[PDB]
Amino acid sequence: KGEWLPGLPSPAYLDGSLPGDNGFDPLGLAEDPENLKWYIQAELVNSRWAMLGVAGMLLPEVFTYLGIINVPKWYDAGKSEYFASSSTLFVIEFILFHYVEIRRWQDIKNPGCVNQDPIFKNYSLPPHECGYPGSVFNPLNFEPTLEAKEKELANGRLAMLAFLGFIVQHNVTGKGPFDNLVQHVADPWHNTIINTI
Amino acid sequence: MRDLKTYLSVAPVLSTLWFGALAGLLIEINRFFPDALTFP
Amino acid sequence: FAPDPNRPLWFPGSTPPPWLDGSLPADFGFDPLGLASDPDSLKWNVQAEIVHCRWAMLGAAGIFIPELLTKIGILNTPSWYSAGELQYFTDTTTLFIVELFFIGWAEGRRWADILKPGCVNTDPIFPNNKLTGTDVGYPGGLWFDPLGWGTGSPEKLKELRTKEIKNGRLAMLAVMGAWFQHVYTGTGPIDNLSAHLADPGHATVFAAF
Amino acid sequence: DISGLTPCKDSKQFAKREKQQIKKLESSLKLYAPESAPALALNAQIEKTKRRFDNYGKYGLLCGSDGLPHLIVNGDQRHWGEFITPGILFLYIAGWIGWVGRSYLIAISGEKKPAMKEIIIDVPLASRIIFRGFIWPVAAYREFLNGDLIAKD
Ligand code: CLA
Ligand code: CLA
Ligand SMILES: CC(/C=C/C=C(C)/C=C/[C@@]12O[C@]1(C)C[C@@H](O)CC2(C)C)=C\C=C\C=C(C)\C=C\C=C(C)\C=C\[C@@]12O[C@]1(C)C[C@@H](O)CC2(C)C
Ligand SMILES: CC(/C=C/C=C(C)/C=C/[C@@]12O[C@]1(C)C[C@@H](O)CC2(C)C)=C\C=C\C=C(C)\C=C\C=C(C)\C=C\[C@@]12O[C@]1(C)C[C@@H](O)CC2(C)C
Ligand SMILES: CCCCCCCS[C@@H]1O[C@H](CO)[C@@H](O)[C@H](O)[C@H]1O
Repeated sequence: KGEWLPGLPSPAYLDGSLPGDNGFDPLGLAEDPENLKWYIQAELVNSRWAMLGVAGMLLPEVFTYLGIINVPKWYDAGKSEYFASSSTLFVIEFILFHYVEIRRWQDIKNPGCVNQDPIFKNYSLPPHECGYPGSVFNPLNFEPTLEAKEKELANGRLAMLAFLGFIVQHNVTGKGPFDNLVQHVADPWHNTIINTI
Repeated sequence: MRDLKTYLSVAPVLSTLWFGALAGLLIEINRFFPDALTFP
Repeated sequence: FAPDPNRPLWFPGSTPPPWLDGSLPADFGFDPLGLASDPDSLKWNVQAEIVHCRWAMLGAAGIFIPELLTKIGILNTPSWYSAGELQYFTDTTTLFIVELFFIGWAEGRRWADILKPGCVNTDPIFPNNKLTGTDVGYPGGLWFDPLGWGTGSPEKLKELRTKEIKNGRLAMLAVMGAWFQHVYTGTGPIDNLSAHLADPGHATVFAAF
Repeated sequence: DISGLTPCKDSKQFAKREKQQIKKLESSLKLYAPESAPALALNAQIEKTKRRFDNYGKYGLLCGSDGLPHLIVNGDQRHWGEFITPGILFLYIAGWIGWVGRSYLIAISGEKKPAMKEIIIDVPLASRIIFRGFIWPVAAYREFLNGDLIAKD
């Protein structure tokens, strides 16, 4: 348990037991325990999705700048031609996620409902903690220590901020993240947010 | 000092300060962004 | 820092206000408007006066030392009044933003000190580096008191702080004096001093009509 | 276009209105020296009118048979900037105000004489509350599920 603002006392409901607790809740969103239980799951899933999203926007552009591969920009990959057309892909995504997210939601409502699979009733998910299924979802059997959860949450928060930065930078410059970085590092003192306004 | 701060927290004084700040903000927005019929 | 009821007053023959006691350095019983009636208000105002005094001392040095050396020829610095509108290695806006970041970190830690005395005396990165100060406004330590003059007897400390406060008050008056002199005379402060010394009977404020 | 209206970049009545406004402004210009301050002020008004009409042309507004812009509200995706986006921004500001008011009324309810904090406002408490409206949709939703929004009497 650290302090996000040295001097400010931590809120009472933030006990220092949860991973990633730095006493950061100035707007009192998590005062109700029922809201905090929901916000923990929301933070975990949003961080996990933002991690993959940021990797997907950044790394293929870095590898395109180096010449190893040639793929379109993240904001331009949408209107490319694939084997299945955008609408079919969206429908498939909607169906698959409508299944998996309701399966996940049943676990948030009550911890141990959907551990057993319907088709092969032999198998089942061992008892676990909410947001940390493990077993099949952790094939390499990495131990879920407090350090690992803290690292996951920190990297996820950094990833969400990176995603917001990507979106705002593309909206205000019209170019990709890595070329913005290259333009800034080329001449730092004349390529800033000020010179784009 | 304490009593004067208490008086400046009374409803009419706070109201005139708040609405003056709001009016100034709106006036400056209209001075720099005049004749707005839509939101581009 | 004990009460001093027989100290010289700003207005000889008057009675100092009860909240102005004499324990604070550079106390002359001057508070006609009762701006420091509350103890919290006095605590805040002491810190405000200290930071104003130090900033104005630095400002007075930066205006008056370089402009005296220009009139002698040891330096060729431009006028202080228009030094802000010159062109530098970067535009003024990014300089202001970088200054905002750095000074904001410093000022936020000072704010944390004001709100809660202990709070920020320890290095965030290297736990072993600590500030050795004790009173609010005097951080001490190797960074803000390398020579160790900041701590000592409870009698020489009071006069050492009184000198600082009075010098800061003088510099606070002097900075505004230079500003208004530049506004109303159109030339530098050392030019004003030399012109007044040449003709003290006429070269004054009234020499504008 | 929609409802028989024509875009204001095409309609001749819009241009005729713009020409007549400038002509009306230029008649008072004749009564002043070409270098005087009133002549400089009417010229600024002329430029303001030119900019206004050019903007109304560029934004893609529809004008009737009178040369005046007409608003489209039904929900057309090319006219969201006239009602939908401003309406969303208004609904965000008003909900902010309402939520900050509700939180302040709740915060002072449990006191000895809570009517004194309604005529003499506790400014620090208001400063604490005020910036909670930035996330007012999330909290307003969340007290709907739990049941802390509506008093069940
Ligand atoms: C900080 C001390 C200080 C000092 C030493 C001076 C000195 C001087 N000022 Mg000046 N001035 C000051 C503050 C000061 N000023 C302040 C705060 C203002 C803003 C109101 C001005 C506004 C000002 C104008 C507009 C003009 C001068 C001018 C002058 C010069 C002619 C004398 C005169 O007419 O004084 C006039 C003094 C005032 C109008 C107000 C001064 C009141 C201060 C605060 C009291 C200073 C005495 C005090 C006991 C401290 C003594 C310090 C000690 C070293 C003696 C002279 C070099 C004139 C000039 O340039 O000459 C050609 C001129 O035109 N001053
Ligand atoms: C906390 C502030 C607050 C809130 C949340 C509401 C909420 C509501 N009012 Mg209401 N009202 C308020 C203040 C408030 N009112 C005040 C001050 C008055 C006296 C002028 C009224 C007079 C009033 C009438 C006459 C009616 C409502 C109605 C309603 C309901 C429908 C919405 C509506 O018509 O709004 C319209 C709201 C107004 C016309 C008044 C708004 C006044 C300002 C904007 C509120 C300022 C609050 C405060 C000064 C700020 C707090 C600062 C604090 C942080 C220190 C809704 C439950 C209607 C209803 O019952 O139908 C369901 C209805 O008919 N209200
Ligand atoms: C999930 C996410 C992004 C996911 C991105 C994805 C999937 C991207 C996918 C793509 O790129 C690829 C892969 C390939 C491209 O070709 C296509 C697209 C589709 C473009 C972002 C979350 C982003 C989430 C963000 C940014 C959340 C920020 C929240 C903050 C800062 C809240 C802070 C507070 O709530 C606290 C913490 C405490 C309160 O007391 C105070 C406040 C301040 C209110
Ligand atoms: C005068 C002043 C305050 C005066 C206040 C007074 C008298 C108040 C008196 C009272 O309250 C009391 C005592 C008691 C009450 O009961 C009665 C009243 C009467 C109400 C502050 C000035 C304070 C002035 C300050 C802090 C000035 C700092 C200046 C700086 C840093 C300048 C820097 C530069 O000049 C350089 C260095 C180089 C240039 O090129 C660039 C720049 C940046 C321009
Ligand atoms: C800008 C936020 C802080 C503003 C503080 C202004 C004075 S705060 C003021 O203090 C009084 C006691 O002195 C109280 O009686 C009153 O309720 C309170 O509003």
